Amino acid sequence: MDKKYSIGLDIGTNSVGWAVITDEYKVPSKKFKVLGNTDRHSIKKNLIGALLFDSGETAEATRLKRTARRRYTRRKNRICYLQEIFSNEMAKVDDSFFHRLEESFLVEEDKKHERHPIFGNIVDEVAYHEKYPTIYHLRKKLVDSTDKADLRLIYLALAHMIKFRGHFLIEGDLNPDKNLSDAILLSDILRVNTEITKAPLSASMIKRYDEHHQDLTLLKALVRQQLPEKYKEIFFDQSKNGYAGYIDGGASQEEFYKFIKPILEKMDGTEELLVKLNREDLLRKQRTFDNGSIPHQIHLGELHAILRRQEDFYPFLKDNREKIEKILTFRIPYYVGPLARGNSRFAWMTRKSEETITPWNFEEVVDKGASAQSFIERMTNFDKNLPNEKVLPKHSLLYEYFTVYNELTKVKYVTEGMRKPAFLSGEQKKAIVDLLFKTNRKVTVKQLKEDYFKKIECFDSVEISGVEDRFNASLGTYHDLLKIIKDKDFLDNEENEDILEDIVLTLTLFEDREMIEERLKTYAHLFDDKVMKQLKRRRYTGWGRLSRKLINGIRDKQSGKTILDFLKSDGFANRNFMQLIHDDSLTFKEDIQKAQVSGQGDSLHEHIANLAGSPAIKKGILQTVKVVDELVKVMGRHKPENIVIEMARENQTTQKGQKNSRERMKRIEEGIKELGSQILKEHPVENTQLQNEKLYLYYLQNGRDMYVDQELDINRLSDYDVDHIVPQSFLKDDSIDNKVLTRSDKNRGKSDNVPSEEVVKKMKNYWRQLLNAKLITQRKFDNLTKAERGGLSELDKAGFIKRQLVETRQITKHVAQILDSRMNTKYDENDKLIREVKVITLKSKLVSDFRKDFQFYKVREINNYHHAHDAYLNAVVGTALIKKGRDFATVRKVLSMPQVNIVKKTEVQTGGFSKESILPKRNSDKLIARKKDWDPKKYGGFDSPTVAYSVLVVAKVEKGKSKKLKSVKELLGITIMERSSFEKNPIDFLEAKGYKEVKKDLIIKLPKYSLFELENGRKRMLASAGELQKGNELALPSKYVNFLYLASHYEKLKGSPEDNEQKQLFVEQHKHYLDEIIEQISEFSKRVILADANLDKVLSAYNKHRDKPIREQAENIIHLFTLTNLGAPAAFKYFDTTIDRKRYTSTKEVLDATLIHQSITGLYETRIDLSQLGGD
DNA sequence: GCTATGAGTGGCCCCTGTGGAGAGAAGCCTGTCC
DNA sequence: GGGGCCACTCATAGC
RNA sequence: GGACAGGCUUCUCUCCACAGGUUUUAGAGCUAGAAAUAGCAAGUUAAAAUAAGGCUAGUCCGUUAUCAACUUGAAAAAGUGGCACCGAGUCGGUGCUU
Repeated sequence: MDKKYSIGLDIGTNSVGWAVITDEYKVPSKKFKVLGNTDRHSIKKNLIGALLFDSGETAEATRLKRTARRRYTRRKNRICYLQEIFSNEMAKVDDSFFHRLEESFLVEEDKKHERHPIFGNIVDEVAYHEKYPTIYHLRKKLVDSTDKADLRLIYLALAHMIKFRGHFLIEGDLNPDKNLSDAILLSDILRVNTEITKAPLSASMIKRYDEHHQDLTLLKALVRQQLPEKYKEIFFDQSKNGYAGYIDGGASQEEFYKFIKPILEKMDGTEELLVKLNREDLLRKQRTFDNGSIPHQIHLGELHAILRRQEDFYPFLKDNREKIEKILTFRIPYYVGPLARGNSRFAWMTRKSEETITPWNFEEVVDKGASAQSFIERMTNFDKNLPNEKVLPKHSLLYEYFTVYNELTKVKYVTEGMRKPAFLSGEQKKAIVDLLFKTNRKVTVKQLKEDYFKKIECFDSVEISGVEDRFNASLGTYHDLLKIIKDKDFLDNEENEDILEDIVLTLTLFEDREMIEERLKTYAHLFDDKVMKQLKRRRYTGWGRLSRKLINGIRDKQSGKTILDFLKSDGFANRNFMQLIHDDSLTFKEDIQKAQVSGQGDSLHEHIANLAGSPAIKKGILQTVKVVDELVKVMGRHKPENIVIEMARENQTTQKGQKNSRERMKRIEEGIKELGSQILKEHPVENTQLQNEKLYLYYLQNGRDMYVDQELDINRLSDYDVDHIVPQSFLKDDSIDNKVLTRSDKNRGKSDNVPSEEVVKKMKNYWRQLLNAKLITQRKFDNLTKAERGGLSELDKAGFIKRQLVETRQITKHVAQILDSRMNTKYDENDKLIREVKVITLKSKLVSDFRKDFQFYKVREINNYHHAHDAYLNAVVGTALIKKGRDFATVRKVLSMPQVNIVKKTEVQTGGFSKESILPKRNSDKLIARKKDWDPKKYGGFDSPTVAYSVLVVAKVEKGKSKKLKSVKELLGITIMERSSFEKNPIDFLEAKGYKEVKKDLIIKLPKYSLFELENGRKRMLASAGELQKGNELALPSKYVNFLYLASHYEKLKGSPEDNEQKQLFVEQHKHYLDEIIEQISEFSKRVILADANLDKVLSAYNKHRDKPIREQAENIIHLFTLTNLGAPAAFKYFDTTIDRKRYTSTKEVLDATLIHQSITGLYETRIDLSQLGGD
């Protein structure tokens, strides 16, 4: 008798529940064979459990770091090119100069040439540093002076300019000598410069340096006169935030101003210093974060001026001037991609010739057009119905016609005397299109009634059905082409359809003017110069969903018509796109079926990866599938009858749906009208322009920045910045409310912090005005008020985010269809899939209601059994709905079961080698060198490697000064950086670490969260080489859970008042349960936790607060289970008492433990005794 | 009489800010079809 | 959030 | 249940760039004092690296994803574990079979 059974499943981002039930809703228990060398040959367990694993992580960090690596490599390349140019002349004056520069980072002892880099001797080096305190002084000297300087100084200037060439955010040239705004923008870049020089930036920096010196001297004198006691603190203590820290220490400028402001108020004669302090300009450094606004053209001008001045003495400079200028100016275009030779998975460049690509010959080697085409196409989707065909651009003329005709396909018109609404003829539709769609960018119902029915067809009153106040489709591309070309018959000619489609595709693909001009040069014979130039400026983005071959490429074998041909006119049928593709009277459906490529199916891994979502949900799907397969294997390979899955999606109010559906432009108009401001009056704007986030945020700001009281400029939004109210490190939120447009320097000044208190105070009134305007969300107000609320907190950083609930939805039906594919595969006599297994979807509301109605509450903070219980309830509810005392008793018995299978999936750690910060030199063996030849003692380096996994080693170690051999048995941690060498040859790596006579056969691969068992059932999981985590699970009787739930929401119960009072009475009567809960926690702790100090602290705190109100008792006790929870220990707050985490910092006890390897469900076990291995 | 050492406990530390270009998916809301 | 690290203290083992 | 059409919201992938920060070294510290130390002077810049490196030698690649254990496998992958009943503190006992 094949016992009928069903499987229930719950899927989350971190948990996967599984449950097996019979038709009587009982959970069967089976005896399972146990492998290994232990005595326990057979173990009985129940068929219920849940799997826990680490969350998946996105690739954003990897992409960012790859981009950074590429930037560093290319910058090094540019420096190498400059050195290549200079080598011939530099060798004649100083052969060792470049070696001195290259090895300058090394200590004195390891340097081969003389220690002073610039001149190799003390006198000239000192003289140079005295004459030129900053490199910008040297730059100005070279720009203005007309005398021949040393070549080495010229090299330093050129290299410094190249290595910090600045941004390319502005196109074209920005040299004032349109001129008025040019000079204004230059004054914006650099402020106040009286003398006319070709290097204004250097003059500005020198002026800043001199202001620094004068203010430093004045402050020194004032402090020494008035505050003698605090002089040493300000000028000697590097640990504080004073001037010493601002210079020698890591103190930021903001902290320096914060530390220095109160002292300035305490002294006289500090007025101007305070005024400059209000402008963030006192004692300001030169190399600062404000320089990010400097355009590269300024450095280009300075470079060109210096080269022009010195080219009269060194001919090679004059010959190579253009090369040097291009080195600064050249960059690889974004559509080109990396210049890889085929060996890179991220690259797509097509190379014309096998020469080495250089900045001087880039044009001759790289096919810009083909590269751009490949870049655009490889990310677009293929047509679903025609897999081998690319989709058309969303602005295609043919696609727009298709949309218009499809919308007009089902329009029904009712006139006087007509009994039923009527379909439009092909002639009628063509006339309507010609009369209105080619004349108006948007067509409304009123416009149609006035212009076509009443004027042309002469119908006085007409009733229109199926269209609401306007037709969705619009011929905007046609209007733009009519505006530009101004030749209507050229647009109307069908022989130009190929040419027009090619034009539209060209305009969609490319954004560089040069490429567009190059491609249109073939068609320049048909249009004048002005028309050709105008077309170069039009741009389109986006793509459609159907291919040209689908709409007007394939023809019906019987009539010769395409789908578009049918849509234009099909007689009384008036069949739409869906009807035509589902029409059995045409060959189109046969073409669809034939085009279905029965190609090599994606593997389970690949099929899961091809879904759209976070890779975490992909990992969840893969784990669920393997769980299902193993469960099927357990029951004798008999397929289950039913599978139940759960999603936690919660529906939303409709009126919110329509108010979102309203275009943002209308709601901005309403907000401005409530305000009454004239910003839209001065600058009217259209919704498709609001489609860009930049201009939309600018309008939301109403031209006024939240952070600084300053007027935004419409033409400067590109240079402007948007910064998140909450930094990305604390929490990731790209929502519009978190996004706020801000002045650039103000943004870059405020980093990794919430807005400061005083800015909030000064802009609070304006923020309330905005909130009354409703242009701002209350959530964004909450973000702006974090300083009042207390800033960032640990609790807000980690929590169950809403985004996981989004990840759960229809990706859950995706895993459902994946299971459907495998479970039902047999085809019947008619080649129809035989659905032997049903896929069931139920919403979490049903199960939550079942729980609330029948007192089966769940409290997540107690243990991990809740996932398994939810899966069991899902299965029960699904089976019941497709299909009382005995069932309810069975449910209560199941929910009270003490044995539940909880398994933590073992994972090999990967990722970064260690912490990214570099620490100063010190005498410790735990530092790792940044380079092969750089001694960590003399150079410092990285710290705290992340252990990939641990291995058990039995060998002998030469210990003591006597070098005597001693048999040892311990855990050795393999770093990720050493993983390759260890896996290449374990024996060699172990010998290198100092182990001798290693028994290779005893090596056991122990990944993270590996499980060990001890006496009395105490369990531990291997967290790393030297730290463990709690591995046991607390089983609590259900009545205590129910009592705790009731007490927790004592004043928050959601039920009938009589039921609320009954539950209150039940809570009052069973108050003695609290002591039982405490005693059970105490017993569990004394047995498996071993936290005697923490347990005594908790117990003492309990009796002290024994008289507190019951609800607070419940809130505190629920927090108390964090002591006994699975995983790493965590700190928690019990009333006002704080308990530190108890960390198990020694792993010696598990060397004599019983190692357990658990299957993906844990039903199979393999136990190995470690006491018998490596016996002394 | 001195030293090496294992063992534990308490507290602190964790690289960052952005600009531009494109593509895609998924939730809702309206209308039409299978 | 959580593993790593260092200063500090003590208790014991061996000589 | 699915697809196209219009509006809004949220997130994912790829590329091109900028500004920093950190680290070592160079920028003769002076005076009195054996030294401990005290006083004074100065403080802004610079070079190089920015995951160890790898061979496929590119102006490329190196932090995503995958993985219980045993056998066959380079890997992917394939195979490897009785049942029924009475019970229940992390699972026990009871009866048949290999």
